[PDB]
Amino acid sequence: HHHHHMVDEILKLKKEKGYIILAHNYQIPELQDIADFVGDSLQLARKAMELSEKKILFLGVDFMAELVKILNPDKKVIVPDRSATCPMANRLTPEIIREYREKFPDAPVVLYVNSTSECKTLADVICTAANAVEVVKKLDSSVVIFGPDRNLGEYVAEKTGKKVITIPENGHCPVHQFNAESIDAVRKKYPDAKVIVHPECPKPVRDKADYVGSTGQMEKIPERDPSRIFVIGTEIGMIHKLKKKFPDREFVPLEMAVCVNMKKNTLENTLHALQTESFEVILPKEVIEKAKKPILRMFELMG
Ligand code: SF4
Ligand SMILES: [Cl-]
Ligand SMILES: [Cl-]
Repeated sequence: HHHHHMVDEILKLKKEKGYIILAHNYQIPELQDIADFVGDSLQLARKAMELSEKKILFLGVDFMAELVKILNPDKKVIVPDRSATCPMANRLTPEIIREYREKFPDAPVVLYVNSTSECKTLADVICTAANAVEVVKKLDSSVVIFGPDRNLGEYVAEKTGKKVITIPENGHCPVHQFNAESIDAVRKKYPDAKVIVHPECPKPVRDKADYVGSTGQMEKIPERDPSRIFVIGTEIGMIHKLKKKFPDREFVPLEMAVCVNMKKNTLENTLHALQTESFEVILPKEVIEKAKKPILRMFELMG
């Protein structure tokens, strides 16, 4: 097959040129399979910090590769599609952050890791879907500014009991807007299945689910839940990751959900990336120094 030629050439070039391939959980299965590591954005960035290699091929979207770069400034990070981006992250702007800082100067700015690097330079702390509840609990203030996802922010408020001011207006991920009627229909079909949905899902979806977790948390649930069948309310790429990790279980998509920007990465342009060793992720040194502060603040709170 043309794919078998591509995979062979990819593995050949990545060994010859000293590249470690890091793929996000939402990449196509063919790219997850040729990666050295598959995980969420913070997992991949922290994994890179342990590598002796100085070259990384990242398969995801731009804020994730930049996150790798921020925590690994001396490594060459390349991406195969430089336009792979996150529309939810791009809806939050420096102007909106400063507008709300001025309206509420006592409320720390908590920025979901899903954010532009420029916005990260303006945050008081960064958080992931997994650690957002704990990060906000540990902050002194009972009021926080949170962005750029309103559903994760409102979930944090439910769990912490703190006041969470979300920016921008209607900040959301289109991939996770499942219908709660899909949970009703799937519990009829699989009455003993466990339903796991992302915290980015709307509240009626989260409230009808057995678990609410990020992708990193979804793949630890079968370690403590013996259920044969799990229904997954996140992007379709996680089904492949889950089935590969727990082949003795069945994983059913709540609905078919595809992030188009995640699907911009293919075998073809991944091969092109290794052939040309482009496109390198470059940030201004000042952006790296500034964005590190809210990231280090998150490590300190979590540890
Ligand atoms: S799945 Fe949603 S949050 Fe993730 S990159 Fe795509 S649009 Fe952004
Ligand atoms: Cl982990
Ligand atoms: Cl480095």
